[PDB]
Amino acid sequence: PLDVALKRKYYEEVRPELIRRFGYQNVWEVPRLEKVVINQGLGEAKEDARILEKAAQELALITGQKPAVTRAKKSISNFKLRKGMPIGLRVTLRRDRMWIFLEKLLNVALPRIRDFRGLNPNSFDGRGNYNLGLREQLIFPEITYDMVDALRGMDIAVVTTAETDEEARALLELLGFPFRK
Amino acid sequence: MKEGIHPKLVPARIICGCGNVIETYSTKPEIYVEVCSKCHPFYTGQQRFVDTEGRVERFQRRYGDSYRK
Amino acid sequence: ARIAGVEIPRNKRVDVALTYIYGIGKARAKEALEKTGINPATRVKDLTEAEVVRLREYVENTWKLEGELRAEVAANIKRLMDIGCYRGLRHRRGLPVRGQRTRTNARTRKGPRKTVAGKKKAP
Amino acid sequence: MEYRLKAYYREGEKPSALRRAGKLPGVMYNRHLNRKVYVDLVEFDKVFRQASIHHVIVLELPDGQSLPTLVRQVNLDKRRRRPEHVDFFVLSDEPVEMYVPLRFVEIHRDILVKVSPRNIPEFIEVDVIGDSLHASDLKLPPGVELAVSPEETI
Amino acid sequence: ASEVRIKLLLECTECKRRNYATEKNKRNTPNKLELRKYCPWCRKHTVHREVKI
Amino acid sequence: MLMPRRMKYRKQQRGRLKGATKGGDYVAFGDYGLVALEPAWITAQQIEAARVAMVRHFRRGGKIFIRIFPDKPYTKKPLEVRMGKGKGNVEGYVAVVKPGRVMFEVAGVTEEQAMEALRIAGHKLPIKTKIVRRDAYDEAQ
Amino acid sequence: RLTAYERRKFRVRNRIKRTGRLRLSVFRSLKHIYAQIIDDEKGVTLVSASSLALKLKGNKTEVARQVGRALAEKALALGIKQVAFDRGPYKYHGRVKALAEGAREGGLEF
RNA sequence: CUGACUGGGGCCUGUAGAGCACUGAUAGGGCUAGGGGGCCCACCAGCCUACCAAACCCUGUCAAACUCCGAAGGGUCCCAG
RNA sequence: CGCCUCCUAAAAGGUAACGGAGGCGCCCAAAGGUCCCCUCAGGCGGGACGGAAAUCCGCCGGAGAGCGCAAGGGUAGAAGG
RNA sequence: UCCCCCGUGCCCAUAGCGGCGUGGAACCACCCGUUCCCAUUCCGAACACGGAAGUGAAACGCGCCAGCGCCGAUGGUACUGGGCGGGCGACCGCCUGGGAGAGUAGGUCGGUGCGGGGGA
Ligand SMILES: [Mg+2]
Ligand SMILES: [Mg+2]
Ligand SMILES: [Mg+2]
Ligand SMILES: [Mg+2]
Ligand SMILES: [Mg+2]
Ligand SMILES: [Mg+2]
Ligand SMILES: [Mg+2]
Ligand SMILES: [Mg+2]
Ligand SMILES: [Mg+2]
Ligand SMILES: [Mg+2]
Ligand SMILES: [Mg+2]
Ligand SMILES: [Mg+2]
Ligand SMILES: [Mg+2]
Ligand SMILES: [Mg+2]
Ligand SMILES: [Mg+2]
Ligand SMILES: [Mg+2]
Ligand SMILES: [Mg+2]
Ligand SMILES: [Mg+2]
Ligand SMILES: [Mg+2]
Ligand SMILES: [Mg+2]
Ligand SMILES: [Mg+2]
Ligand SMILES: [Mg+2]
Ligand SMILES: [Mg+2]
Ligand SMILES: [Mg+2]
Ligand SMILES: [Mg+2]
Ligand SMILES: [Mg+2]
Ligand SMILES: [Mg+2]
Ligand SMILES: [Mg+2]
Ligand SMILES: [Mg+2]
Ligand SMILES: [Mg+2]
Ligand SMILES: [Mg+2]
Ligand SMILES: [Mg+2]
Ligand SMILES: [Mg+2]
Ligand SMILES: [Mg+2]
Ligand SMILES: [Mg+2]
Ligand SMILES: [Mg+2]
Ligand SMILES: [Mg+2]
Ligand SMILES: [Mg+2]
Ligand SMILES: [Mg+2]
Ligand SMILES: [Mg+2]
Ligand SMILES: [Mg+2]
Ligand SMILES: [Mg+2]
Ligand SMILES: [Mg+2]
Ligand SMILES: [Mg+2]
Ligand SMILES: [Mg+2]
Ligand SMILES: [Mg+2]
Ligand SMILES: [Mg+2]
Ligand SMILES: [Mg+2]
Ligand SMILES: [Mg+2]
Ligand SMILES: [Mg+2]
Ligand SMILES: [Mg+2]
Ligand SMILES: [Mg+2]
Ligand SMILES: [Mg+2]
Ligand SMILES: [Mg+2]
Ligand SMILES: [Mg+2]
Ligand SMILES: [Mg+2]
Ligand SMILES: [Mg+2]
Ligand SMILES: [Mg+2]
Ligand SMILES: [Mg+2]
Ligand SMILES: [Mg+2]
Ligand SMILES: [Mg+2]
Ligand SMILES: [Mg+2]
Ligand SMILES: [Mg+2]
Ligand SMILES: [Mg+2]
Ligand SMILES: [Mg+2]
Ligand SMILES: [Mg+2]
Ligand SMILES: [Mg+2]
Ligand SMILES: [Mg+2]
Ligand SMILES: [Mg+2]
Ligand SMILES: [Mg+2]
Ligand SMILES: [Mg+2]
Ligand SMILES: [Mg+2]
Ligand SMILES: [Mg+2]
Ligand SMILES: [Mg+2]
Ligand SMILES: [Mg+2]
Ligand SMILES: [Mg+2]
Ligand SMILES: [Mg+2]
Ligand SMILES: [Mg+2]
Ligand SMILES: [Zn+2]
Ligand SMILES: [Zn+2]
Repeated sequence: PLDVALKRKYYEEVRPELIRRFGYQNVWEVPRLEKVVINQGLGEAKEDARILEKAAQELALITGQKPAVTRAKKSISNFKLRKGMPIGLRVTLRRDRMWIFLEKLLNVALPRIRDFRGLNPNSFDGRGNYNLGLREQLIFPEITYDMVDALRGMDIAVVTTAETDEEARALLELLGFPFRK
Repeated sequence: MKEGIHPKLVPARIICGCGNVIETYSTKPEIYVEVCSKCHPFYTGQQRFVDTEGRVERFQRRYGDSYRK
Repeated sequence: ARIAGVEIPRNKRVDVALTYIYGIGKARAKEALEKTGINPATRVKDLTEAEVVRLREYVENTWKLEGELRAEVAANIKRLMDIGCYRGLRHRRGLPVRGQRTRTNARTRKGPRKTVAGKKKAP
Repeated sequence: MEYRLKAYYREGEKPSALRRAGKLPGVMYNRHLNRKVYVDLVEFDKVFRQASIHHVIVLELPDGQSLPTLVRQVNLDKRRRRPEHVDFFVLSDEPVEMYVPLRFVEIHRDILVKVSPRNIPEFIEVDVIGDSLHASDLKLPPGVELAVSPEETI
Repeated sequence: ASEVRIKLLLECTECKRRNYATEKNKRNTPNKLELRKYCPWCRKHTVHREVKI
Repeated sequence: MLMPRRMKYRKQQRGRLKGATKGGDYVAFGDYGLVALEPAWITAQQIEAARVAMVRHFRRGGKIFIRIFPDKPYTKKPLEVRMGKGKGNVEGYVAVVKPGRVMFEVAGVTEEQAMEALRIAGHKLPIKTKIVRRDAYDEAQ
Repeated sequence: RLTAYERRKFRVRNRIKRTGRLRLSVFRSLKHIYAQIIDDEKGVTLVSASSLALKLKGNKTEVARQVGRALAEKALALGIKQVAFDRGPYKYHGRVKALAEGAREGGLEF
């Protein structure tokens, strides 16, 4: 594997601090990142522009990973939704590509967020995972105003080996997640 | 990883307005950014910008105790 | 999002382009360019990134803008309501706040005419 | 407590015969023993109407034993409203679950409790539209365990 | 069967005998059916084409 | 008066009245009860007549428990028709009541008041009844 | 609650057992590979072979092919000829596939 | 000599009775999302509810087209009279 | 007025009435064969637009989902995807 | 023969859920990698391959605990084949043989076959 600044920071700075804060007896007991899952809820592409490969390609640019499609589990009259319609894009980031994406996210993406004043301390899984939602995709460094047809937001799942909210918070905090409270 | 469908991640350098430089990996070799972690007001100390005000009001008004005694 | 949080329009002059930011009228445009030493007549497309960051750095630090200004405006109105003065009461019902007549007009605050039946006449 | 009641043994004597001659068929048992018994109905009726399932009844067996029991089960005859069968639960040192009456100083006349037989109480005091209490908050005189769920409404 | 769901014959492309009867939905499947089928005359599998019944 | 809010089936076959009641044979709630001595289909209007009798005796005091519910559809053909041509229309609801069943219970009223009330109630029913008091036998079930 | 692992194991084995052949079952650990030929009617194992028992080390696939040959050698000797290959939870690939190849190479019929 | 009927033995079953785990019905009480109503209030939320509201719990019940259960019998084969 | 499902039907099969309830007169070239892989509904918690319900994450969840259409039987150790 | 681990069956919850505890020499898992075979409607998560620094944290195995789940008598009763009576009926009773369900006592934190590896 390769050297990424955030990854190294996890092993030499974050891991020792966590043992200090919580006192694990086993080197595996200590929290890890499992995977990061990104989802473009979409469905604006249910009928109109029935294929938005644009969102896939631009999502592919940010992660380095081509997203797979998600199709409607059931038909829903009110949402003008027929079962099996392509209504989302999901990409699962693991290992290096997870670190690289989290690294730019913390370093440049979140700061680019409009009127950004920290993340939500309350958005923790209860089971030691975290989720955050973005409304603009131009927030990422490799996406610009020139290349975009329309604003698309996303949902981000950060999944940790931590059992509890308290442990996962310390991890994400120590890694560089900026929280409002 | 699957051949043909993914975009290559290469060594890349992201540059901020504050002169900050970030060594990372991207689809683009060089990228220039308006803001970053190193200089963002919320991140840097508490760089309270233009607003020290809190808020002020109302009876910072003073000016003064001139009405007589 | 070039500056401040917004992308000011290329192919127009800087002094005009800056105005497209919430919180910069033409007056603050002239003064910012003077204070940072950039030509007011140069198209946004034609600015050195040196000019860009210099102009950018100034503008964001000198004045509170966009969201922050909107928030500060919002807090002010909110304050008037909560105390709550006559001024605050007017904001509650969305009527004029500065002493205008409401028997007619006031459409900007009140909105579109909700026409209603009048009083019938005899036969 | 406490009450005493004569009891006798049976084998192949028909239940219908016993009942026709004024006797209540029964069984007494615990972890160690199980015996087919019968008691005199009119006598049993005198005791049970005060003893119920709350208080100890001592069976004076014909063989001289005086065994400490709780009434665990009384099978009624639905048509006539008369007892058909009695289950005498033989007490020993081990803790037993039982029902203990409640005196209000009402959805529950009594409460289910896991108490040692040596320590069996006779009272539990409860201090007093539509306000009520939930067994959890109860008196609990030493050697006594709530054998319900504290959620339960009294 | 119905108007949309028609009956049809399968004709061996080589020796031209009809060997099979079956059905299709000519709205769903407007193309003439082509299926490999054992032809009893040719004593081998052959492409069979849909033919009007 | 009482009837099922909704039903899976509109009409039920008549069936039988063999045996003592399945359950409901012991005092569950109140202090005094009325127990059936004979099997019958007790009607909704009969149940309501007995209840309101009890209610009037109490001058709205006390508490009344009704431990039977009329969920059996009662069907009858229109007058002066002939046999056949399908089952008659549902015209009411009944509760199957067998000997030993505690139909009603009362509480929060004096013994003299319960006895008389339960007696008046019995007179509204098409069967012989008995008045009972809560016993250790009841509380033991 | 069953895992996809168990379902897969149950599914291919159930299909295998119906044929009624002797069952050449194969277990594959991170280090080793094991094979035992089984009479499911008697619930008895007739012949076994494994990398651990033969004390082989090296290329896991090459080891697999060898334990396969080993199994067959003992197999034909006991009169055993036909068998049904039980890949269980494993794809028919690689180590498992090499072992099967070895058993066939050895003279087993399947 | 195979028969009706009978002894022994194996297998098949879902009724009588019962039960409430499923589908529904259902009495009283507790705990409770959507409120009804409520004095408030709408600047933005709160609190009671001697009432109508899922699920859950406790007490208590009902069912041809309900069954976690489940007889006596019945059927069929074998051996025997 | 023929055919299918349930009950009536009295625990084998069969069993009637102008008895109680429904459905069929189609459909599918994949909704067929085989190989390989996969596991539901629902509940709580988390998440931009986003709602009771779209898609995403976690925990629980043996089958209450699904299997073109009535009902019954069957069924995830698949007949479902 | 006895103890442990690895496969694989059988009985089909007395085997389950939860709460504890315990195990890495061996075995197994996670693990280290993703060159190679193979793989992802994206992802070396899974499937697969090459490995052996580390940890038994997860998983799995093995113990404990009866809160739940599961099992569950004896006694009595319902019902009933067969034989008899009673009631205007709805329905009730006796004889003989059979005999539940619910509930009570209580029981269970599995049992065992074959093969392999290790140990006494
Ligand atoms: Mg450590
Ligand atoms: Mg939270
Ligand atoms: Mg976690
Ligand atoms: Mg950008
Ligand atoms: Mg890479
Ligand atoms: Mg402006
Ligand atoms: Mg005015
Ligand atoms: Mg005496
Ligand atoms: Mg009595
Ligand atoms: Mg008496
Ligand atoms: Mg008890
Ligand atoms: Mg044909
Ligand atoms: Mg067709
Ligand atoms: Mg053919
Ligand atoms: Mg011919
Ligand atoms: Mg044709
Ligand atoms: Mg009739
Ligand atoms: Mg009548
Ligand atoms: Mg009728
Ligand atoms: Mg008729
Ligand atoms: Mg009628
Ligand atoms: Mg009754
Ligand atoms: Mg009367
Ligand atoms: Mg009396
Ligand atoms: Mg070798
Ligand atoms: Mg191998
Ligand atoms: Mg196998
Ligand atoms: Mg003969
Ligand atoms: Mg014969
Ligand atoms: Mg016989
Ligand atoms: Mg016979
Ligand atoms: Mg019945
Ligand atoms: Mg029920
Ligand atoms: Mg019933
Ligand atoms: Mg009935
Ligand atoms: Mg039934
Ligand atoms: Mg049972
Ligand atoms: Mg029969
Ligand atoms: Mg027979
Ligand atoms: Mg027989
Ligand atoms: Mg003979
Ligand atoms: Mg039948
Ligand atoms: Mg026949
Ligand atoms: Mg089909
Ligand atoms: Mg296929
Ligand atoms: Mg939610
Ligand atoms: Mg949108
Ligand atoms: Mg289903
Ligand atoms: Mg339909
Ligand atoms: Mg094992
Ligand atoms: Mg065996
Ligand atoms: Mg433990
Ligand atoms: Mg340990
Ligand atoms: Mg463990
Ligand atoms: Mg080790
Ligand atoms: Mg070690
Ligand atoms: Mg490669
Ligand atoms: Mg462990
Ligand atoms: Mg227990
Ligand atoms: Mg517990
Ligand atoms: Mg039992
Ligand atoms: Mg018995
Ligand atoms: Mg009899
Ligand atoms: Mg008889
Ligand atoms: Mg008898
Ligand atoms: Mg008998
Ligand atoms: Mg018996
Ligand atoms: Mg029993
Ligand atoms: Mg009962
Ligand atoms: Mg008993
Ligand atoms: Mg034990
Ligand atoms: Mg257990
Ligand atoms: Mg075992
Ligand atoms: Mg053990
Ligand atoms: Mg075993
Ligand atoms: Mg052994
Ligand atoms: Mg050995
Ligand atoms: Mg040895
Ligand atoms: Zn910066
Ligand atoms: Zn031909």
